[PDB]
Amino acid sequence: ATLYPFLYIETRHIDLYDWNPIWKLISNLNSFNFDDVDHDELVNFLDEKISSRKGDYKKYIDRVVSVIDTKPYTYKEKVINYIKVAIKGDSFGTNSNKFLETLLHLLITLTRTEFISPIVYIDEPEVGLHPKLAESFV
Amino acid sequence: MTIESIRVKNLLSFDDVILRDFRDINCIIGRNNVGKSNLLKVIRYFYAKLENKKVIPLDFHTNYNAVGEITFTFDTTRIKKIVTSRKNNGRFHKHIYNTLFKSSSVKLNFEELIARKNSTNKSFFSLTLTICKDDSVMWSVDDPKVRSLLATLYPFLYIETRHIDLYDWNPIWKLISNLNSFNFDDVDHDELVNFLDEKISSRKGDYKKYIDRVVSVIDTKPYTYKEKVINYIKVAIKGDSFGTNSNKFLETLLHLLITLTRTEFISPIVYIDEPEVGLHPKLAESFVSNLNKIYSKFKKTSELSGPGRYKTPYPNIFYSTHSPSILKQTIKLFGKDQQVLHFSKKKDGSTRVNKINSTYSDERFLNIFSDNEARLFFSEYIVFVEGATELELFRNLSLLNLYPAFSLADIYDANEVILANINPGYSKASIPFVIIKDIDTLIDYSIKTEKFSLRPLFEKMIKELTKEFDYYDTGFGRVRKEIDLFSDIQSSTKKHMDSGLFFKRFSLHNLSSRINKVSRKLNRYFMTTTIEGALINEQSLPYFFNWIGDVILTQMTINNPNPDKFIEAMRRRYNIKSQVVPLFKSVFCIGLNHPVYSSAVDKQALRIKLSFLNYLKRKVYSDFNNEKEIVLALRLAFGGKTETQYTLDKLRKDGEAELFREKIKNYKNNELFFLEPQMTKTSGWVTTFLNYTIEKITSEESDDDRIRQKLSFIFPEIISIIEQASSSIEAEESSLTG
Amino acid sequence: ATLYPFLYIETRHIDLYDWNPIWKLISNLNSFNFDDVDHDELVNFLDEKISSRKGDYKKYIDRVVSVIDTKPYTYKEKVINYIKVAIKGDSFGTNSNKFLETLLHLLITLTRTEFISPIVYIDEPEVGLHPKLAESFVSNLNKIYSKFKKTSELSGPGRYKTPYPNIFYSTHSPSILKQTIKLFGKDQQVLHFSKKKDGSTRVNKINSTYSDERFLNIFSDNEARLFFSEYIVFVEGATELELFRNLSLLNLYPAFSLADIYDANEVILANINPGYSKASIPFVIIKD
Amino acid sequence: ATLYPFLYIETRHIDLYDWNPIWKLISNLNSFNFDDVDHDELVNFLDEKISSRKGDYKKYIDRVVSVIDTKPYTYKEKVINYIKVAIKGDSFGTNSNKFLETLLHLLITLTRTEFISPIVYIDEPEVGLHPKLAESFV
Amino acid sequence: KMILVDKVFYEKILSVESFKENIITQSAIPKISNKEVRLISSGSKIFYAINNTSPHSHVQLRLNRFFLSHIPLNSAAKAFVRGGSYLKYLEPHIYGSSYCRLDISSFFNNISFDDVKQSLSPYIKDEYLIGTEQKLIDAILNSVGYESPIRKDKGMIIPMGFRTSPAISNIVFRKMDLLIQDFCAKKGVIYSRYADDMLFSNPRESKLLMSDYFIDEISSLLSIMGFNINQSKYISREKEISINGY
DNA sequence: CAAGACCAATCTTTACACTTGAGTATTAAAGTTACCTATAGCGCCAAGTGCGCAGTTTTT
DNA sequence: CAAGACCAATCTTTACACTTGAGTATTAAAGTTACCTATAGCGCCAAGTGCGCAGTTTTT
DNA sequence: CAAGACCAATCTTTACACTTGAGTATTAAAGTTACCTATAGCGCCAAGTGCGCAGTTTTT
Repeated sequence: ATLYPFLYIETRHIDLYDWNPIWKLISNLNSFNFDDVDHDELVNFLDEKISSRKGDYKKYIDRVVSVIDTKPYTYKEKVINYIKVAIKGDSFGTNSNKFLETLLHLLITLTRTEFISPIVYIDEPEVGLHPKLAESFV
Repeated sequence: MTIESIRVKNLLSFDDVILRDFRDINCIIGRNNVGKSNLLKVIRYFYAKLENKKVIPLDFHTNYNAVGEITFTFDTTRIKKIVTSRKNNGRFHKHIYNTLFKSSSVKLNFEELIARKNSTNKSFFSLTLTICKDDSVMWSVDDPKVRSLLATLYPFLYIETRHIDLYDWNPIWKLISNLNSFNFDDVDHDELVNFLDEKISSRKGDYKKYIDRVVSVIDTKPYTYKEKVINYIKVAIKGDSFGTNSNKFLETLLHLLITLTRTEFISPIVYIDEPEVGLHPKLAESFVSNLNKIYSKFKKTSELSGPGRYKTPYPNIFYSTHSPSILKQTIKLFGKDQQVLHFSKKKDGSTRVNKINSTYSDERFLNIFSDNEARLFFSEYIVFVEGATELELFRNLSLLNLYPAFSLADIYDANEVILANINPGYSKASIPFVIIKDIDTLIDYSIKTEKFSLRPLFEKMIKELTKEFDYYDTGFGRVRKEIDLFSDIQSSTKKHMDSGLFFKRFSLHNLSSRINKVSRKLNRYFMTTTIEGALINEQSLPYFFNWIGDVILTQMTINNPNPDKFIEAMRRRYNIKSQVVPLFKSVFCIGLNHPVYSSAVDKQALRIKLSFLNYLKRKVYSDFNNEKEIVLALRLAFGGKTETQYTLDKLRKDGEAELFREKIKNYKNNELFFLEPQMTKTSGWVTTFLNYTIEKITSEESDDDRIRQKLSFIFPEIISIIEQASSSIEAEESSLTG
Repeated sequence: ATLYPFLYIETRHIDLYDWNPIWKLISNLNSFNFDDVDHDELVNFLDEKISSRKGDYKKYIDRVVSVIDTKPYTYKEKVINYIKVAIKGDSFGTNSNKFLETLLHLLITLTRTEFISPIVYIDEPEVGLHPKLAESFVSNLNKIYSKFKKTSELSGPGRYKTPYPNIFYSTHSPSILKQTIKLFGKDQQVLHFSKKKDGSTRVNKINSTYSDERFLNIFSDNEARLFFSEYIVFVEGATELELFRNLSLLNLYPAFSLADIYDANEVILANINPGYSKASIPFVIIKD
Repeated sequence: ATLYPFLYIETRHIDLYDWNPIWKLISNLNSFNFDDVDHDELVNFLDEKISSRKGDYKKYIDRVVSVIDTKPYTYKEKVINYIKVAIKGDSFGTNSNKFLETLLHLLITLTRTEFISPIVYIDEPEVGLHPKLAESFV
Repeated sequence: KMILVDKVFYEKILSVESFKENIITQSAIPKISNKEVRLISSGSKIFYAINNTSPHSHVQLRLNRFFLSHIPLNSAAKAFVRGGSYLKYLEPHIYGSSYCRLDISSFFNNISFDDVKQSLSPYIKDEYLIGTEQKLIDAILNSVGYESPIRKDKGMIIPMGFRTSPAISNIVFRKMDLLIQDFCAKKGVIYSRYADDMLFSNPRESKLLMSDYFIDEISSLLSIMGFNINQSKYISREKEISINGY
């Protein structure tokens, strides 16, 4: 299952505001080993840096954490946070076309360095598309 | 404070409603959606129009007006104290002054400016939204900057628990990123991206090369500031992920708000819709307890001081509940800092809002506050009483079956202090109620001096009713005449008969009628005789005797494991005629379990029972001269009072009615030995009495109206009270639902 | 499955405009055999009658049918059409209460002539209800239950001895429980769900039947609250309640804050206590 | 509004099991005046006829009505009940095509006798259709 | 539900015994004659007082109690209305920064009886009370109306001091209340009225209430039903106003 | 004598190493694990309150 | 003197008539409406309980 | 003569400063803005292809 993942994209019921599959895909495709990088070490490291005063951001976050009861971070959540924080943007008929096109671009670009070869099944890619738009998508 | 007042005129179900005196916790109770959801809709619409959102206008209550108005008064005293000071020369304080407080201080002169500064003043900002007949909207302040700034300073957060999303926590981030004011704008997102990718990179650039490849692949919108801050916070947090799930969601929401607002001057208003939905009662009580713990742990007063305690004003919390547990815990824990709002319906169907007194100066009442007391806040109609016997009577299932109107009235026993600090009159609440009390609480009769003396509560009632001693003339003269007669009650002396058991000429019923007529305006009804005196009346004596027959014929058993030899032996030893009393004492006894006896034993027991019944009837009709003496003896034997309002213990201590007392003692020790355990006030003889009586009369007649007529004849006074209460209930139900 | 149907009513996610379960219930409960009545014969019969001119309605309907491609009518659809056409009305917080109350009324009334005895499970009947509304819901259910009840005393046309459907409902409100106990007497059962040592579920039966009619009458919200208690401290006087409920004292001992203190007389303790009720709600009786 | 009604049919979000617009359309299009036919007279009439024993069906329905609290029947509900009871059937990619085709057939057939001339707007009729299916629809 | 008085309503609840003879004998109920009306003089004003012994007084009082009190009104009318008061008439203007006060000249004398009939017609059934001679609405108007012997030119007149004159004035003026309220609200001005005294307040910073345009527009609106503005009592001020002491 | 079917956990989830795009002989560190428990009627000892460690049936 | 802006309901929703497909002078029946109310402090009468019908301010 | 009603943008969204919890005289930096445009028939010039800069009606 890991080596040959299956990704199914339905265009009719596609969600132009729910991009969770994008993150679930990118965090898995390129194999970065963040397990060796301790989340304790990472938290101390990040709060060392992003703090306006060393600790001030840490005091604020510690107050929040004492207030908020949070589950332990899963590794996939960690990697998704990493990537989309480092990216210069989290947000993003033609909207569905852009969703699908960026999906395919991400897959093809990211799979070049990995030995994981996913299988992607698209259901009616042309739904709600002008004919020239479908031709341009291909 | 945060919001001084909210006023709605001619919108939805509101005719002209003004809400003010907002406390730290505001509990909204009443009949469902009689204006609760309408008030929520009004507030949501006002705050949506504040931020220039295109939302549909609200409907008019009546189309005979051209416009409907919503007026919000914001309390900007603290913000004025914030900005007018010299130290805070920041850009935000300067903008706040130029927007909210200028154009109101410019007009002032030097003297009035000094007077406003030096005095302990309170500053207000009133904003009115008017909806015209053609859907247009007009503001009393035409500057959109003012509206946006007011929206920022006093944000509105609405939490619905029914449709809450246990996996969508976006409001949490939208709340935390806004509440604590960190200025990440000065920190360049270009500088931040270079900075973060400098650090988190395994090799300086490797993470950057990967992210650059991604960015070249993915077409992304520019990051919004709120998205930036949310990313910041939840990355730095050690965790993004998180019935009881909804409770945890709400509790963490409130914890985040209360903790984070301490350092800011932004004072949000949070409205919760049914916080207790899907919660075990203990879970709701624990939710309120956790909220109060968070509230008080961050509270600084003249006593509690130190690092970690702030004097910042707390956010205003409304929550609309339907459960007595939430309300009970709020009242118990928050003391003087909460407010209870009651929503009802006017004559013309419009919504009516009242404030119910939930603050008690008696700490004992606060501690003893329980679920039953907090239930009365949801009552449609209250019948306050004085003893457990009243609760036994007015809650009788068989009796309330025949009177469905009275089934909507809650009967609660209230002590004088409890009634003093709970009653709706002192709480100025529109939950109609009647205080049922005996006439003995006003006048006490002395047989030795043959004189009435006045109780202090009667003097208090006179003082409350004599408000015309300080005012002009109108048609109240008859009330003054009645009060004069009440005054003359003191000096009058009245003679008694039979050593102080009956009144020669006087009818206490007339005085009771006069008292009830005078005091109906004070919502107190004075019953002529006690409940146990009302059940034992001359008209119901046959059925009472029938009841005794029942407790002899069916509720009695034989006190021996061998009925045959036992009944034969005591038939032999004790004569049926000359020794019926000891024979019945030895043979029969009251017992819940009725073991099966033989045919001969059953026949012998039946014959002895019939003989004893005939003997008891003969002796009852013989020893007592008249039926009135029988009624009086039965009333006293159960703890009642005479026409002179005297108990058996009172007579024993004083020493009057020796002959009657000895006769009653003889009857209880010889003939009524089996009914002695049921002679107590708490024995529950009322329930058995009423159940047997109603079942018997239902056997007698098969018509509901006729059965109500027979019950009215049998118990004129209790049924009169029930019928008056039912008529008032229907009148006030038409006041609400009609 | 046919003889003992199971009906589940959820009040939180109830649909105030989707009444399909009502029809699926009524068409099944009372056994009318419309199969013998031909749908061909019925169509000819109905179009014979309702026609303004004999055929005019039939011509219009025939044109429609030639236009519309329809599946053959199922029997349940036939019966639902029958019933709600013959009824004088198809359309109908308080809305959910009315939905549930009419559901129970339909079940209890219709099951009297049939040998089908359904089992109905209600999930949080009191959700979104004013306490008086929940009490009135239980009162209406009991009125429907007893009005159709025939015993050695109540007899006549309109009273049946048919067994009633079994009603489960899971509640979190003391009002529902108090009204049930007060109104149903010996005909109800209270089930308590807890957790074992190993985490498994444990089910117990709490005694809710009282032989003392006075206790049934005086039964109030406070007494019915004890059924939800984690731990009970039965006491004897008001002074004990004053002490053990002191807010300042319970501030320093958060563990004791989960125990409910209730004053119980000897008779009340005799007919309420968990030991005689064999219930796993731990309690302590404090006496001098 | 009455003389020139507007009907909007969206095929993407079409509901293959909700046919309420069909009834709302047919009950309105052909002008039958059932107001002159009393619903009291109609109820007595129908329960006179469909009763196995005259009254038996009526007794059952009266018991139901005493049990069920019903709103008064609206005229449109009355007409819909009439029509789909008299019809020999209430129930009915290709499913959406059949929905749309029967909609158009009903409109064109029923409007011939009336002076009401509706305007019908269809949003992407070909969505989820094989090309031959769309050609056959036209 | 809108109130509707019909023949049975008049016979049972309203007439009771005051006009039993006129209703059993099928004789027309007559006008309020000059014998039943006394004329008091208060300054330049003349007040009309009806004798209590006349049946007209009884039917008028019961008309106030049971019929006129049920017809809906406009919320800007704060006078002679259940729960209205002068303080409630002044209250909505605390939010205003400029104030204007206008008066209507001879409010009750200028109320045309035709307007009264048109206003009360929808709330009274269109029946014949007495055979085919007199209508129910005309009989009720006979109860409420009067002809002043001083001024016979106007015929039917609503006089001050009667039982029913204030409420009838409010009902007939509800039309102008609605019109003026709509105009002022579209201009952003808070408007309220107590009898004939109209108070407007502008909360914004503007000279609208001081211009002649506002007076011209209010006069134009009042002209629809024939009223006039008393120019001697017209007041306009900024930042404070002393209205009759308040 | 003689045999196919020889528990379910054991902490869990993720994941390239070498010199930046192709590659012909065998698991694991790490973040969280992530929190557990002495001693229940009997005996010792202060010496009668408080603390420490002579059944049935079934397998047989 | 003189005028544009002259309430909102009034029961509501639906709808062909004439001889079966086209047509050149003016609303309505009907199902539901769909349910309403006498008489509130004062006077008459049984004769002191119970039943029937001499203010302020503002407009003025 | 004389006046209420004196556009809509102008980049946009967010936001405390001072010494860590209370405070009595007046906006803004910053990230993104975030991307724009010369010159349309006529004249100059290579010399007839290619490059650079004598209407109607209405207001009047």
